[PDB]
Amino acid sequence: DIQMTQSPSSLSASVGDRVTITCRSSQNIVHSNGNTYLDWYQQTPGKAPKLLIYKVSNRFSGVPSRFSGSGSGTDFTFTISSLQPEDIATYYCFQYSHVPWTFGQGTKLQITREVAAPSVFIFPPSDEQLKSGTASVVCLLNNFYPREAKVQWQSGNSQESVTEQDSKDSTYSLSSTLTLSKADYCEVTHQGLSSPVTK
Amino acid sequence: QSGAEVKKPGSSVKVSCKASGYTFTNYYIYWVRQAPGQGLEWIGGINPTSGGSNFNEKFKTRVTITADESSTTAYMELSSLRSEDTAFYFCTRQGLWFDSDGRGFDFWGQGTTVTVSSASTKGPSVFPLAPAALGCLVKDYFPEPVTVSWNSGALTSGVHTFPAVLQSSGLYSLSSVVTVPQTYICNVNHKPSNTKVDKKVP
Repeated sequence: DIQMTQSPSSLSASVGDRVTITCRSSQNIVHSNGNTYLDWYQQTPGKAPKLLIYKVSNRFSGVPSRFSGSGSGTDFTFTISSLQPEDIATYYCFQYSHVPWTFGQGTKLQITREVAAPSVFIFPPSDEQLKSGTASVVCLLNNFYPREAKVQWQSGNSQESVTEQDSKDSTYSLSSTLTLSKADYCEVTHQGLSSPVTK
Repeated sequence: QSGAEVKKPGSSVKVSCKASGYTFTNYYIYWVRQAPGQGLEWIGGINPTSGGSNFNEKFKTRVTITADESSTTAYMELSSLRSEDTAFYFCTRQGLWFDSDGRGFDFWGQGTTVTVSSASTKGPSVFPLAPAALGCLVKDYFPEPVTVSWNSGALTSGVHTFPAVLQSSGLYSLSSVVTVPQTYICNVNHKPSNTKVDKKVP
């Protein structure tokens, strides 16, 4: 049973860069009929995988020309000749020459770009939520880069969540949620801000 | 729309896949899963003409795969569920006699997000985030996921729906926002609890 070692498992590159991913099969996956059943799949967040390349080198219909694959025997490559923002995704190779079929473990692509300062908003607890005995106060860091930011409100009582990179800006957004009991019922550090902004 | 179930550790889950007459004649049907944040993992498949199937060794003793000719539905049942089987399970297809065609993943949206946990089901409450940026706080549900929409899918640009975070209580919470400079409504639904709400944001 064939193992497909895919590499790298993750990388950071910019718009314009060449990206080069390899899948190594633990044995020859060339079928006795002379064909090689290796496809390359693209999984944007958060959707279904789509086919880009099939049987090593075939560009699936409608796929842009900057994608390609080659290789042979046990050594296979997937190339994006010049990366774009909408190419942020996890890529996978898929071999179906002989069962059991197998995917590579995936190459998660992350895109670097210019520093953008987050525009920030704060929201007090809901009208309706105060009747419940709890208060959630929420802070939104919007459309920024890189993802490292510091938000202080308090400590041990807020949580954050960050969006996947935007397929157009390659920016992120972030939430900090303060929860306290009602009641009872936001300052940001970021490389794009020459000075910490309080909301 | 995809399914969503929670199952207790040790139990089994059985998932179905609706396909067509043409799929059962012309493609191999196979089951894939994808844990949260992780990679695609091949479970096994069946040739629905032949009835012969094939498995990943990892699932050899704890998975069965079957296929019903007359209703063209295909099945997978995973037993002895462990926390690490928490995944999205979905079925998928490859031509028996033609090349890969880009239609392999058309049943993905039919799949089921399976959570293996002893926690129970709970619908969320949806609170407005009043203004710029407005939104909805979706708090206190289990399991994942919830689906959020603005204006029934009219609105799209500038929307950010954050990944859920497990709160200290063992329950999930998230927020969904949008920037604008017209009336704005939240569409939140959580299938495991048959919650389907619509909040007006003022």
